[PDB]
Amino acid sequence: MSSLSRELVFLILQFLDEEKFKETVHKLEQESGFFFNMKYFEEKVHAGEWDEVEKYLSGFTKVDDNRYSMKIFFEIRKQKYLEALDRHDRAKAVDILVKDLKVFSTFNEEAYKEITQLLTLENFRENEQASKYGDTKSARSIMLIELKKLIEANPLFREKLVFPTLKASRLRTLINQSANWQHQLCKNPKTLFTDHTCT
Amino acid sequence: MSSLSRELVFLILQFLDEEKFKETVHKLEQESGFFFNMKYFEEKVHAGEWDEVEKYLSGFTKVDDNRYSMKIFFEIRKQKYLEALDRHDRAKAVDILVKDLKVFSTFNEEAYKEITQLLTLENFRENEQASKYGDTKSARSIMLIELKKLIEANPLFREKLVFPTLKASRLRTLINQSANWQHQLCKNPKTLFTDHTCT
Amino acid sequence: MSSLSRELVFLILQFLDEEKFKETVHKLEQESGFFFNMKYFEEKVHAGEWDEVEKYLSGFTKVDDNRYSMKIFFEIRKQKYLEALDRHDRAKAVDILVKDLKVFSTFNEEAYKEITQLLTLENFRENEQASKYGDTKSARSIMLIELKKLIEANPLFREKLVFPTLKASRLRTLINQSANWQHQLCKNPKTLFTDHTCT
Amino acid sequence: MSSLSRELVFLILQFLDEEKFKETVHKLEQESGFFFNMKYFEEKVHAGEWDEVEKYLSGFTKVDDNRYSMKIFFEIRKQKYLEALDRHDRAKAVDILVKDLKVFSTFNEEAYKEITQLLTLENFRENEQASKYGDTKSARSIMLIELKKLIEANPLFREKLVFPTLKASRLRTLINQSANWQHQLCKNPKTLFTDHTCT
Ligand SMILES: [Zn+2]
Ligand SMILES: [Zn+2]
Ligand SMILES: [Zn+2]
Ligand SMILES: [Zn+2]
Repeated sequence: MSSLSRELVFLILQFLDEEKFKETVHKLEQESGFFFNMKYFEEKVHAGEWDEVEKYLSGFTKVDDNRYSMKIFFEIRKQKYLEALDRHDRAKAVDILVKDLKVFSTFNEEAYKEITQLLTLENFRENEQASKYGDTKSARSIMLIELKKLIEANPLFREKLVFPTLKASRLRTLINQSANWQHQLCKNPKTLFTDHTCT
Repeated sequence: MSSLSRELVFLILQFLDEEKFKETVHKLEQESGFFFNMKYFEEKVHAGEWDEVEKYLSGFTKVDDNRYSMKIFFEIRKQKYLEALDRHDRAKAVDILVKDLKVFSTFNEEAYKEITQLLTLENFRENEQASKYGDTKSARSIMLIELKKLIEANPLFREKLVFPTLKASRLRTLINQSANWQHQLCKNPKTLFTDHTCT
Repeated sequence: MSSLSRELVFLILQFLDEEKFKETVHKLEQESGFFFNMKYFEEKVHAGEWDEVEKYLSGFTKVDDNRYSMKIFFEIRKQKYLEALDRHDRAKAVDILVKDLKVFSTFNEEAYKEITQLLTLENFRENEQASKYGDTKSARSIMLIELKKLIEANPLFREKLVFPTLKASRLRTLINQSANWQHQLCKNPKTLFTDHTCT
Repeated sequence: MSSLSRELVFLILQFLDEEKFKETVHKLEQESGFFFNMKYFEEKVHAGEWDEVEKYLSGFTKVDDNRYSMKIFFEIRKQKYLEALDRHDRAKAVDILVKDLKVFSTFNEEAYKEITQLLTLENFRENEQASKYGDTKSARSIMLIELKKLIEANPLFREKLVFPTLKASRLRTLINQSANWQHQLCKNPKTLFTDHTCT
């Protein structure tokens, strides 16, 4: 992709936001990977929308890309696990443990064991290391603080956290400039689909 | 929204497709509601991606908007129900029946009863009216044929089924026209974010 | 089985009751089929122990033995079904409907349909015929009244509802009589396993 | 209970067996606790009827009565757990782990952890200590061999493993002796419920 084409994506991101095509905005952010929307990410973490959180992240990094990315996915999936335990859904917890968390076992065998053993407690706060889990809301906020620091320090997000400053409706402005150009060819002085003409 | 702004969405739809931002394309189709992609819809129906099918439809119509829309959602949810029965998941079938299909009971009480009673059969092909359900693949294709006819006849889709014919990369062309205009102001004759200048 | 052997079972039923071998009592009642314990049956119905209720009944009658027996099992399984609905366990309800209640469909097609359709209600008291279901406790008591009348009128229970009047510990008394007989052979005048002897 | 009354139970156990009241036999064995039927226990272990196995055992010992009893229940519940894993029912396995196996954690913390961690394997034979689990049939037979040795060495089963040798139908014989005694009072020389008389 050209630098031109990349900039055009940013102009479109701005346009879509101004037109309040909100889901389209975040899909384009994700598929192009040119811009990671922190506020959007924070929103989804607070709402516990873990599926969308990972889907969004997937446009920017894989779990094993580097150590920051690994800890990011580990923290998210671990919170997902603990929340399952908290609602007494041990069936879901084990599912999460095997499908989402097992990839981390290689990197730290004994931590995975420690986390596995939480399954068998009446309340996993009986483990002193997990006695710090307060409620869902507070534990998400605490974790989010850590997630932000990991993302901001993650080299794969290096130039993707600040939106280019531009004047409002920059795309619309360029379009109007093209219309003026189309007219600056016409003697004797419609649509965007085909050029404007005069006799 | 202006006719200008609407046309700009179409230019963006073309650009996104050319850049192979496929999910963004269909999200913009859905959120703007300006264009319904039949081929995309066919693909998702054949794949049995019922959640995405309804989500996509939701940008164009509600279940109770008119009779065509009602039959469209009824046919989709009924196929979803029958497929649940076919894999012997009666728990899921009842869920579908109560959550997705019950809204249709008012409009036809006895058909809903008929469909409900399929739950109790060893094989719902024991009902002669449903003896026509062959396998999943063939039943999806048959239904799709009907879905297309309902959509094409649905007044809410009237001008949304044919993409405007335009030359490739129309957005990119307008952008280049703006660049030429920015230069047609410069004595003595960079970026898209701010205007190009010469001394 | 002889009339002797049958009477011996009754003597054993009395002994087991006196020794408070309560589960053994009801197992012997069931396996021999000589006596149906109404009070025990009432207890299990009030407690909603449907599995044991049917197991106990199974020693005395099959579901299709006659019309009384059929209505007895129908009423029990229908209550089991309604209770599942009441606790919002539609998965269990459908299971009951297909496994336990379907055998009754042949005998009354439209009643089974009526009962099936209760699945789809938010509250099955929306059906006027089932608007009479109050709470679990009261509905069990009402049904029990009907179950008793069906059992008492059921020809297969004809001579099995009243325990033979006998003096307490009749078995123990006969045993002591045998011991006296064993001694009424001994010059010159231990265990039950072998005869008592004197030199 | 007298030694008389205890012997009478054995006479009844014999009678019930001779009359093929099989479930009553094992219920009386269990409730009286006077005799533990090894062959019956073997049968139920081979059939994997774990609920009935524990119910039967419950008449003779509690899990924490002594070390033999503890190992007996541990081995049974562990096999139940492994079988759940084998059929890929991790939901059931966790249930067993928390409800049935947790009581053993106090006595051996690290073995319980080891067993817990089997949940997360694709195949729990990946653990070298559990690489010995062959198939269900063979693992039940192996375990049964150990269960027998534990039961035979368990002081609570000391005099409960061998049935008293007696002649067939000993109860029936004593009954006939009582009938003869009832007649050895009659000038001038029916039922078991009341004494036999002549004018
Ligand atoms: Zn012009
Ligand atoms: Zn210039
Ligand atoms: Zn004597
Ligand atoms: Zn006599």
